[PDB]
Amino acid sequence: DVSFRLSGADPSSYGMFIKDLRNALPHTEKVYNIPLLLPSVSGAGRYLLMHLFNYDGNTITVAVDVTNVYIMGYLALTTSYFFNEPAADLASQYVFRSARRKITLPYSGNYERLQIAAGKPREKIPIGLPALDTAISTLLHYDSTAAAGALLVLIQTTAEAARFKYIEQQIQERAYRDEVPSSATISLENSWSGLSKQIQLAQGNNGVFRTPTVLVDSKGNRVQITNVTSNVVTSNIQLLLNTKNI
Ligand SMILES: Nc1ccn([C@@H]2O[C@H](COP(=O)(O)OP(=O)(O)O)[C@@H](O)[C@H]2O)c(=O)n1
Ligand SMILES: *[C@@H]1O[C@H](CO)[C@@H](O)[C@H](O)[C@H]1NC(C)=O
Repeated sequence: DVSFRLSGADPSSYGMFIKDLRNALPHTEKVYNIPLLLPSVSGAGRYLLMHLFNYDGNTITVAVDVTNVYIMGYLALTTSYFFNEPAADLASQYVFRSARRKITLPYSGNYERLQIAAGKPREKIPIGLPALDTAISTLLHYDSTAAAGALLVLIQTTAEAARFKYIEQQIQERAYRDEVPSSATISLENSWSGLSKQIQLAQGNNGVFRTPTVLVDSKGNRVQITNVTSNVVTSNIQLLLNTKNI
C-alpha cells in the first residue's frame, strides 16, 4: 500500500508520495527507459490501496488498478463506493469486502461522465493540495454530485501526477493555493493512452511514432510529438499503458 497525509504536507512529502505510488506499480520491462505497465494481473494483486488522510486525520482508502492507474473505488469508514462500470464491479470482488455496505456510484469513472455529474469541465475545477484535502473530506460522506468533483480532483492529483512529472510539478506548485489545471496538463491527461501506444510502436520503428501526437505546451501552443527524442518522452511521462490494453 502507499499513503499520503495532508497534515504537514509540502512539495517534498507530496513528491515522495507520488514516487511511492509509481514504485508500487509492477512492471517487467521498460520501453525507452519508461516502465511498461503489465498487460494484466489476476485477482487481488491487480489493485493497489492508497491510504489518503485529510488535514484532520480522517482517511479514505482508494483502490487503483495497477495495469492502467485507474481508480476503481474507495472505502470511507464502513462504506465502500465503486464506479458504475464492469472493471469496478470486478474490483469489488477483491477489495473492501469487509465494508458494512457497498454503494455503486451513479456514474462510471471516465472524465466525460464525471464532468457531467459534477456539472463542470475539469478546466474549471481548481486542483492542488488544498483541493485534495477537500476531496478526501467530501468523499467521507456520500453525496454523489459533490463526489464527482472530488474524484476529478483525486484522479488528477494521484494517478495523473504518477503518469507525468509535469503534472506532479503542477500540483507541487499548488501546495498551498489551488489553481485550475494548465491546458498542457489537460492535454497530457487526454493523451496518455495515445502516447503510451506511440512510444511502444516506436520500438520497431527507429524511435519514430507511427502517428504524431498533438499536445498543448507550457505556453498554450499546440505542438506535434513525432518521436522518442521529445522531452515529453525523455523527461515527462513516467508510466506506459500497455498496448494490449489500448
Ligand atoms: N474507472 C475509471 C475510469 C477512468 N479513470 C481516469 O480517467 C481517465 C480517462 O479515461 P477516458 O479516456 O475513458 O476518459 P474520457 O475523457 O473519455 O471521458 C483515465 O486515464 C483515468 O485516469 C479512472 O481513474 N477510473
Ligand atoms: C523528432 O523530434 C525532435 C524533437 O521534438 C524534432 O526536432 C525532430 O524534428 C523530429 N524528427 C523526426 C525524424 O521525426
